Amino acid sequence: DVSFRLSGADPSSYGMFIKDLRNALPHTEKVYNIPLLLPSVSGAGRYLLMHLFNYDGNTITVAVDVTNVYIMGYLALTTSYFFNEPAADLASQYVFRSARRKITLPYSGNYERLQIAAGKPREKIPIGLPALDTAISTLLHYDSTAAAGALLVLIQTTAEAARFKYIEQQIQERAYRDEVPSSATISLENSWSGLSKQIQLAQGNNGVFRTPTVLVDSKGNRVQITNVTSNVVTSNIQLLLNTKNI
Ligand SMILES: Nc1nc2c(ncn2[C@@H]2O[C@H](COP(=O)(O)O)[C@@H](O)[C@H]2O)c(=O)[nH]1
Ligand SMILES: *[C@@H]1O[C@H](CO)[C@@H](O)[C@H](O)[C@H]1NC(C)=O
Repeated sequence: DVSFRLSGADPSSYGMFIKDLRNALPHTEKVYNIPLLLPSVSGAGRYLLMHLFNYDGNTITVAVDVTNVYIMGYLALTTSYFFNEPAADLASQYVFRSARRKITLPYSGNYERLQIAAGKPREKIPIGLPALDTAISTLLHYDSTAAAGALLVLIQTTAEAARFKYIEQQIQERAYRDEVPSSATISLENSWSGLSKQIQLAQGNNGVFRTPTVLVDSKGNRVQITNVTSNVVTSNIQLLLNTKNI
């Protein structure tokens, strides 16, 4: 299990959390020096538990599928909550079995459904360490509309930061002040599956992508990533989604 405390949190302690999160995900192989997540893991070993503590010291435990870094559900006091999707239902067979009750959220965990439930796109939801503290607080007490927004914050500040160093750094910049995600941040999130695939295909193709991946740079301009020498590959992406899961 991996842990993060918002009480006394700073950029360094957050960086240590994201390092721990990445380090927990199992892999046998690296592709261009980037850990390749496993095709599958059977049983309870599929799920990583993250213990998160808000500034007041209250906690949730979040279940993460170690093959795809997807959040499946979370435990808050004696109640578990899982996304309304088959992978989460399966997870609920293995984690938080001790919960007194299990609530299925009224949405799946994909960004599109969460944004609909929340009433707002990610572009307009501030992220940062204060926002993460707030998200943990929200998730302690069931409100499905508020939780959707909280879960968009939680997913970006854990999973997406684990996937991309750039996103980790963006959250570190927002240690004491929230700010809506940069356009480049959104682009990277949206491209993780595509990049993961092309980096794997590039082995066998001299490091050249079969199909370019289009991103937005931090300044605002659209760029094409065509091969493994790109900074996105050498110095940003930290985890690859297995092509078996794409
Ligand atoms: N269940 C779940 N879906 C997620 C999570 N984080 C991001 N998503 C996103 O929702 C988008 C579409 O995912 P898909 O529904 O195609 O698997 C992707 O960006 C995917 O990564 C998460 O933590 N849990
Ligand atoms: C490889 O990527 C680099 C960095 O963007 C670029 O300058 C170069 O043109 C690319 N080469 C090929 C063959 O795609």
